[PDB]
Amino acid sequence: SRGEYVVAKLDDLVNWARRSSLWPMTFGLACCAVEMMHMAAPRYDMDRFGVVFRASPRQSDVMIVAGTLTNKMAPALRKVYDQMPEPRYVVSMGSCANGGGYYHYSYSVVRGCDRIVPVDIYVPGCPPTAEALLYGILQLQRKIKREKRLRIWYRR
Amino acid sequence: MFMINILSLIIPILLAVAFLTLVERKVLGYMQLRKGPNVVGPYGLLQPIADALKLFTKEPLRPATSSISMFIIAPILALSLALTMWVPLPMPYPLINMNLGVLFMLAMSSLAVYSILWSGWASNSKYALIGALRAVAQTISYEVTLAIILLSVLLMNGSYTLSTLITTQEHIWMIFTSWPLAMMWFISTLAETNRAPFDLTEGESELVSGFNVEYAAGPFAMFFMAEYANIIMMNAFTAILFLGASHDPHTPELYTINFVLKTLALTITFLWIRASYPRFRYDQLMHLLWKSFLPLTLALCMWHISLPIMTASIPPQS
Amino acid sequence: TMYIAFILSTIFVIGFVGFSSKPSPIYGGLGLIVSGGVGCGIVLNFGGSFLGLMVFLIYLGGMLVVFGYTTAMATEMYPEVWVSNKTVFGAFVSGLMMEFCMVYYALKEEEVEIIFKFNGLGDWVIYDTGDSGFFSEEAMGIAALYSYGTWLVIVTGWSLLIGVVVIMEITRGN
Amino acid sequence: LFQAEKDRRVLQMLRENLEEEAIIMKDVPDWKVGESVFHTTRWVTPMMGELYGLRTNEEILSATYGFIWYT
Amino acid sequence: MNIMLTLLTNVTLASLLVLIAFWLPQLNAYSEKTSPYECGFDPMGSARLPFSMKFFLVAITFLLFDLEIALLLPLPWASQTNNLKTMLTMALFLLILLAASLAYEWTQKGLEWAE
Amino acid sequence: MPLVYMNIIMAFAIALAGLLMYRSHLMSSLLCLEGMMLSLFIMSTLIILNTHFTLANMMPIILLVFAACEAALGLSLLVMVSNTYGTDYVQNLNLLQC
Amino acid sequence: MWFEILPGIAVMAACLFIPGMATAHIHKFTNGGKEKRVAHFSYQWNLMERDRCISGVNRYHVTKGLENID
Amino acid sequence: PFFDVQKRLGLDLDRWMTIQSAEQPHKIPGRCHAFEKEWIECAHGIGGIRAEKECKIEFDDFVECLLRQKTMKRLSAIKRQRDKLIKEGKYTPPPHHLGKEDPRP
Amino acid sequence: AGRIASFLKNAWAKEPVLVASFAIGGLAIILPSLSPYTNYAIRINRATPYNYPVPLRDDGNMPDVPSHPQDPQGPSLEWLKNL
Ligand SMILES: COC1=C(OC)C(=O)C(C/C=C(\C)CC/C=C(/C)CC/C=C(\C)CC/C=C(/C)CC/C=C(\C)CC/C=C(\C)CC/C=C(/C)CC/C=C(/C)CC/C=C(\C)CCC=C(C)C)=C(C)C1=O
Ligand SMILES: CCCCCCCCCCCCCCCCCC(=O)OC[C@H](COP(=O)([O-])OCC[N+](C)(C)C)OC(=O)CCCCCCCCCCCCCCCCC
Ligand SMILES: CCCCCCCCCCCCCCCCC[C@@H](O)O[C@H](CO[C@H](O)CCCCCCCCCCCCCCC)COP(=O)(O)OCC[N+](C)(C)C
Ligand SMILES: CCCCCCCCCCCCCCCCC[C@@H](O)O[C@H](CO[C@H](O)CCCCCCCCCCCCCCC)COP(=O)(O)OCC[N+](C)(C)C
Ligand SMILES: CCCCCCCC/C=C/CCCCCCCC(=O)OC[C@H](COP(=O)(O)OCCN)OC(=O)CCCCCCC/C=C/CCCCCCCC
Ligand SMILES: CCCCCCCC/C=C\CCCCCCCC(=O)O[C@H](COC(=O)CCCCCCC/C=C/CCCCCCCC)COP(=O)(O)OCCN
Ligand SMILES: CCCCCCCCCCCCCCCCCC(=O)OC[C@H](COP(=O)(O)OCCN)OC(=O)CCCCCCCCCCCCCCCCC
Ligand code: SF4
Repeated sequence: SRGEYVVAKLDDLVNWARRSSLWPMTFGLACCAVEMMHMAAPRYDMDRFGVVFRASPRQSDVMIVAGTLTNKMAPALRKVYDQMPEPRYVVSMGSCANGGGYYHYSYSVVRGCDRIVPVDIYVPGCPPTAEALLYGILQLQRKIKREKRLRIWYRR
Repeated sequence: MFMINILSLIIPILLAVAFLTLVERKVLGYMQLRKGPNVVGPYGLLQPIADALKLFTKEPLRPATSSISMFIIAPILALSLALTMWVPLPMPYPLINMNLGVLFMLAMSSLAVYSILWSGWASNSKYALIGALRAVAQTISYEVTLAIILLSVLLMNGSYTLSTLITTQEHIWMIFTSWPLAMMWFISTLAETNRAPFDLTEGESELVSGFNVEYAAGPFAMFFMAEYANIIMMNAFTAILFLGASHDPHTPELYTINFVLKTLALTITFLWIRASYPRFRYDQLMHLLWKSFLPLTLALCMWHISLPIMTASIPPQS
Repeated sequence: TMYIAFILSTIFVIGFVGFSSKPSPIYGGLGLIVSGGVGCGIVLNFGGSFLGLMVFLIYLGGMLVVFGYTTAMATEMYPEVWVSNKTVFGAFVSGLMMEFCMVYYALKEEEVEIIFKFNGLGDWVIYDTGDSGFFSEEAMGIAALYSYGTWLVIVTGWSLLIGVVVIMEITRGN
Repeated sequence: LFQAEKDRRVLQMLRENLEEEAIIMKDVPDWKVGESVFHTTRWVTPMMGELYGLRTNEEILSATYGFIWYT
Repeated sequence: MNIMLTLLTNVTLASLLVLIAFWLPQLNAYSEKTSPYECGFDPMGSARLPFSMKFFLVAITFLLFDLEIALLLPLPWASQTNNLKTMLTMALFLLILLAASLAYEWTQKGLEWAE
Repeated sequence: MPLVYMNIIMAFAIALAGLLMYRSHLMSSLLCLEGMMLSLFIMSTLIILNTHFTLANMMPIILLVFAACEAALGLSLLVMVSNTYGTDYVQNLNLLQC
Repeated sequence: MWFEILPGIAVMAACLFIPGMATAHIHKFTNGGKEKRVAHFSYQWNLMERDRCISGVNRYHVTKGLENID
Repeated sequence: PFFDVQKRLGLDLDRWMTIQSAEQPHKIPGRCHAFEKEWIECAHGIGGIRAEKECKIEFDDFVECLLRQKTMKRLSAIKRQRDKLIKEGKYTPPPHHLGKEDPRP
Repeated sequence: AGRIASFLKNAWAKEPVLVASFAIGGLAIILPSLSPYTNYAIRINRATPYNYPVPLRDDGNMPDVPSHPQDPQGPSLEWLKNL
């Protein structure tokens, strides 16, 4: 149908922009954030793909939870996630962010950042290499490529 | 046809702003041993389009503590004045030919000051307030120094008309004539446009996005467009003021090519400086102009008052 | 006609009504900036481009300091806006109503105030037919501050230097 | 040359304004056509509305604002 | 006229960009999203409290120096007069008095910020 | 007199009435005082430009100079009052009585 | 390599060409193939108004000459 | 009250700016230079009382040139009468007043 | 002279900006009173004809006033032509 074709093209265009312009919030917790710096480094330059760190959560699209999430830190992470406007995505990085990690059976560690925020991508490793994190970012981009919001709305 | 001329002045400026964003990305990357955006399009040519679409399709939010009226007006004022600053520029023919073309630019810059102040105050947050007051101090210093420097340089010209600037620089360059004022003017234009090392109103390392901390999506993109348009406009003003291009009335496109090349060189120098230097402290910026530039600016103003009189080289009034 | 100067004068009075109703120094400075720009427009239409640009630039610089001072000295928990307070809104509405009544009476008939007599006709009518040539009369008169007006320059410079000394002495404390 | 042209143009505009005033203010009880507002008989320059008073808005606007609005 | 049309065009374009920004995207606002940002933790006080200005004297001196630049601006036309000696004397007098003001404030420590 | 002069004089009168009617802040009254001089500047330049009084064109600039000198004086007094009391409220200026 | 920056700079330069060239072409189009008349002073404005008056078509850029005086 | 130091010492501090018929730059004339000259030459040397009593004609002409009140009254009267006449169709403006003419150069 | 030399050496090592500023200001104050082209600038400003040269009524006793612009009497700008 003409309307179906129009909405398909429009949300192909919309998903392309969001996929190609990703702005992670400048947010790192532990040793996993060093591999974020090495992904930002010249070797695996993240700025090629349109992935740029922004300090303010208002101007951020993705939250890369890279490090251990503690009980004393969970409210701040939830606060910045809430203050991030939509559409927003979450990439947990490393064992600590995925589940508990080396500190799973601890009194002061949250066993998974997905207990706090909805996580879109999980990156495995301790720490995941910069290439592993880049693969996770590209996988997030491909996940964005498949979103059909206007197509869902047209048939709604 | 005047509306067509307005559109032909506005739309290419916005396109050049977007591609200046791209160029700054790539230049900083290559100076930092990276490549910069080269994935979104061929050599990363669709990156500005992707960024604009993402920003204008993302949700904007007004903070619960904000004053909504001045929260919305500030990006409007910033972008409106950034676009308005271009109308008296002769390239080689101004869109609007003014008798006092420089005082209009000074007044419009001083008005464009208030966009960041009102956005910082309206946001109702401590980082925004700090950014606004840093803007206040920066504007104080750069405003006084810029006013006196422009007075001297135009005193070498004879009037406040930029076409008269072209006629003055028909033979040699104001950079050859008055290079110390040119250096101080370049520093003052950096401060006016809030570029490194004077990017203190929005200092990421110290403040979390500074005055535009609460701004997101479309309103933020307007602040970015206003900043980059101001960068290009100030570099164009510097090129017209100090690097005068030869003008042929029957083929004016040559002046356009020369002027565009000089403006691009100055803008790339801006990006180069940002890549090279650290950031000032705003008290040190105030002490830089007041305690160093201001005495030398006054001495050079006296010298450029005296010089045409003692050498019988006073420019024509018209 | 096009009543450009009259419309600008009305906007000037509206900005005055605002910053005189005095919501809070932020919005008072906003209204004063608007009034300065509109007065620049008025005197540009009347002929003085240098004077209009100068008053606009001077008041833009002056309201910058006022903003920094009201952020530090003249701020409260809930800064007042025109609709926030009953007194401020009352003064604002009173000024607007008085201005509208004066404008309506002046447009409908030759309104004679208790102080002055005002005729409802063209600001273009009141102008002069003659013209200057190859120079600006306003620019020449202003530039005459140095050839003529040596005394004015002396007293003005002395006043500015004494003002610097004074502001240093007032804020000395101790 | 321009001074002579300006004088002739001003005098012609004043004369045709006077003719139209004679046509218009004919039934007015107490009205003298062409009466001066000055005690002196010395020539006084027309102000702006003595020339472009009974003329079109385009002409009036051009005469009163064309130079200032030309940019 | 032309300048008014240009200003109206620029303001209309900026307002249209704002209107597109606030109506085109999908909106979803709640209390936590619109709360003030203080790096993840609730602000202790309010942003409308007094904010000490340690360069208060420099702002007043800036007002006076803005007056000085306003006085100095008509110099390009003033240099077209026949009384060049008087004009030069007055211009140098104004600039020397401005320099004296700057030197006096500098020596009396008015350019230093409050601690 | 045209209606432009009426509007400028009305603006001066409004700014004068604002100054004479304090609310709480001294800064607001300082802003009202600054507006009166803006109206004076506009009126003076409208009068001078209309009568082609060429040598009088320098008067409005001197007017602005002494305007901002008065503004500087008011700001200095305001900072001293604010240091003394914590607020720029005119209610605290009540130690002296008539 | 560093020459991959050039296409973006080329696009920016091409964008910056449009305003000035467009203004020049529009001025030549609306002034009869000649430069737009600069009137910084009342003398020049009066010259333009006289050109409008003597043209007979209400366009100052329509210039007349010896064939018009005789 | 008034210590005429300028007159005593032969100085000129503000008398150059007191009136609009004095020496102006580039010999730019005032709007009412002739009327001010006539009034000043009438009132010179006779004092304020006699100047107000006897030079009232010159002063009235000067004020009329300055403010243009009688001229505006005449113009408004003519405009009102013309508008009333054209309201009832009793007056037809000439083509040269309607914009269908070739003015003088 | 020794004290002056020591002061200049110390200032040039501590405040070169201020030394340059004061030197430029002093040269701006002093040089115009010595240059022989100040009077040339005054003459060039005088020679500029902003307004119309209203002619004088000939009384028959004006030998220094030209009858035609190209007559030898009257001011000459031959000095300005070769300058
Ligand atoms: C907190 O712990 C920490 C971390 O965390 C865990 C860290 O990581 C690090 C490590 C730190 C680093 C690695 C440093 C940061 C990394 C970097 C790479 C720094 C480099 C920074 C930059 C390169 C700056 C880039 C920033 C931004 C925001 C660029 C984004 C671009 C924009 C916002 C521009 C968008 C706006 C645009 C494009 C405007 C254009 C829009 C328009 C609408 C214009 C078009 C208008 C028109 C009218 C055109 C229409 C015309 C048409 C249709 C016709 C034209 C004709 C045709 C033919 C088409 C540290 C130290 C740390 O301590
Ligand atoms: C104030 C500005 C005035 C001038 C505007 C000039 C044109 C502006 C051009 C820019 C438009 C920017 C938005 C682009 C489109 C995307 C957003 C969009 O579609 O928004 C539309 C909005 C969309 O509503 P929304 O609030 O759901 O918007 C969110 C939209 N999505 C989901 C896409 C994010 O439409 C409406 O608000 C109205 C919908 C129909 C209901 C009509 C109610 C009655 C009132 C209006 C109809 C006329 C009544 C006549 C009779 C009156 C008397 C009884
Ligand atoms: C700037 C001012 C606003 C502009 C308004 C819009 C103007 C036109 C917008 C420009 C559209 C650009 C489209 C770019 C196409 C993407 C190129 C191509 O590579 O994309 C492919 C296809 O993309 C998607 O299938 C759809 C892309 C968009 C399709 C076009 C939709 C219609 C656009 C034209 C209509 C514009 C007018 C209507 C809106 C105003 C998939 O690539 P991708 O997998 O990701 O790359 C992975 C990286 N690799 C290769 C290294 C691995
Ligand atoms: C010395 C007396 C001390 C006791 C009294 C103190 C009073 C204050 C100090 C007053 C000193 C100045 C008084 C003399 C003013 C001169 C005014 C004018 O007549 O002289 C000018 C000559 O000026 C000279 O160049 C020197 C002027 C003075 C230079 C500055 C010295 C004053 C410094 C004051 C310091 C601040 C103290 C003042 C406030 C207390 C005019 O020259 P000219 O070119 O023909 O004018 C052209 C006009 N045309 C076009 C019609 C022909
Ligand atoms: C038009 C294009 C111009 C291009 C020029 C660009 C230059 C390179 C750009 C990179 C610099 C940009 C970032 C740098 C920002 C900071 C710059 C800076 O610091 O300079 C100020 C610098 C720092 O001072 P401090 O080290 O803090 O010492 C304080 C002592 N108490 O000091 C200055 O003010 C330098 C001022 C330069 C003015 C030029 C000097 C004048 C030379 C005098 C000779 C001319 C005399 C004229 C009379 C001639 C008579 C015949
Ligand atoms: C007099 C004719 C010139 C007219 C005015 C000149 C133009 C304007 C210059 C005046 C502006 C203000 C000057 C202020 C002077 C005193 C300021 C001061 O306090 O300086 C001190 C004192 O330092 C000094 O050394 C005083 C300056 C001495 C320089 C004066 C030398 C005079 C030179 C005369 C000509 C010599 C020619 C040499 C040529 C060399 C090559 C150019 C240092 O400041 P700090 O507090 O230490 O900095 C902050 C630290 N936290
Ligand atoms: C040649 C003639 C012209 C040809 C092209 C014509 C169209 C051009 C584009 C016009 C502007 C967009 C028009 C509206 C697009 C559809 C929007 C829509 O219907 O969105 C509905 C839906 C909302 O969500 P829903 O599924 O309803 O579920 C409720 C959520 N719990 O889903 C959403 O809201 C999804 C979120 C995004 C919606 C906004 C973006 C839509 C696409 C805009 C593309 C252009 C962007 C331009 C930006 C400004 C310029 C830079
Ligand atoms: S997963 Fe490993 S590398 Fe990452 S934060 Fe935990 S301990 Fe550090």
